[PDB]
Amino acid sequence: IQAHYDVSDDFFALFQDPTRTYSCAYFEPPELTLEEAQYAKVDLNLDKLDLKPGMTLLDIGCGWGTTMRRAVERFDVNVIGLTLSKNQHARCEQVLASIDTNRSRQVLLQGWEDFAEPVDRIVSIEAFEHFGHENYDDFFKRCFNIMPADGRMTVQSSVSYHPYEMAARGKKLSFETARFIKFIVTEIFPGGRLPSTEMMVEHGEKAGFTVPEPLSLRPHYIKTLRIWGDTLQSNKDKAIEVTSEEVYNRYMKYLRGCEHYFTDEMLDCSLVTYLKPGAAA
Ligand SMILES: C[S@@+](CC[C@H](N)C(=O)[O-])C[C@H]1O[C@@H](n2cnc3c(N)ncnc32)[C@H](O)[C@@H]1O
Repeated sequence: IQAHYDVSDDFFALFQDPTRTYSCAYFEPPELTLEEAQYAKVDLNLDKLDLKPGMTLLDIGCGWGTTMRRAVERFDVNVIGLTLSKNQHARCEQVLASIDTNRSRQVLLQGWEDFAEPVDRIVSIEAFEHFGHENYDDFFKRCFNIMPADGRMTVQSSVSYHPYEMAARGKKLSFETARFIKFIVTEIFPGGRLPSTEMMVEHGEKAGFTVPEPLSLRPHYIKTLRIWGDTLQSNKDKAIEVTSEEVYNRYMKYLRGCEHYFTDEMLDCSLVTYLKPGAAA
């Protein structure tokens, strides 16, 4: 039933930039194109990790391979990617195999639940919303355990607020946001659950990480979603012929709706850094 909501790489290409990044971009400086801003976001995350030549970076939820390839090119690291999409696995294999490097590059069709190999640093961009609340302690424990004494990880994720925090903004908007979030986690990312920033932080701490102040990316997601939404709309006829009127309308509701709730400050997007006790200063 969650399989009813699988969509082809054809469709995503009709709103995403040529890197095929499916996550909040970083418009610093403000005038960057979406493509440039996606590279800036990858850099934003990678720069937090204290990566040195010859380390192994794990990317959990590696999408179509851009983050891994950028890490190899910039940092001369080995890379391992995990994805649960067979399509993304295939594209990543092609992206990774054709990098001019001596470093090791591997993409695995499996979840973090199944991965327990030593790595030096971890990046996870907008996969965390798929994991589910019940699995947070296990996720952070696993990340802590596979890393060395100086390990670091970044996790970028959309977030909501506790229903109490929301009801402070008025009951009407609070219930309407809760419904829209249920839509995201049913029709866009089936089986998902949006965390709060507080859950992301506290679960990391319980596992033993040091957690600095999270970075809010909300204004940047506003811009990202506007550009996505404008692109899909411009590509409407193509999108419908690639899929259906149903999928097109589904993604326009998601894109326009997310832009609206981020604007209204009912959603946020946090980039959280997790530092192990022996992490560099
Ligand atoms: C919204 S995409 C983000 C992809 C990429 N990080 C980016 O910024 O474009 C979500 C990714 O998370 C992956 N994913 C979901 N649950 C996962 C899990 N339990 N373990 C590993 N990957 C997972 C999906 O297969 C997909 O690659």
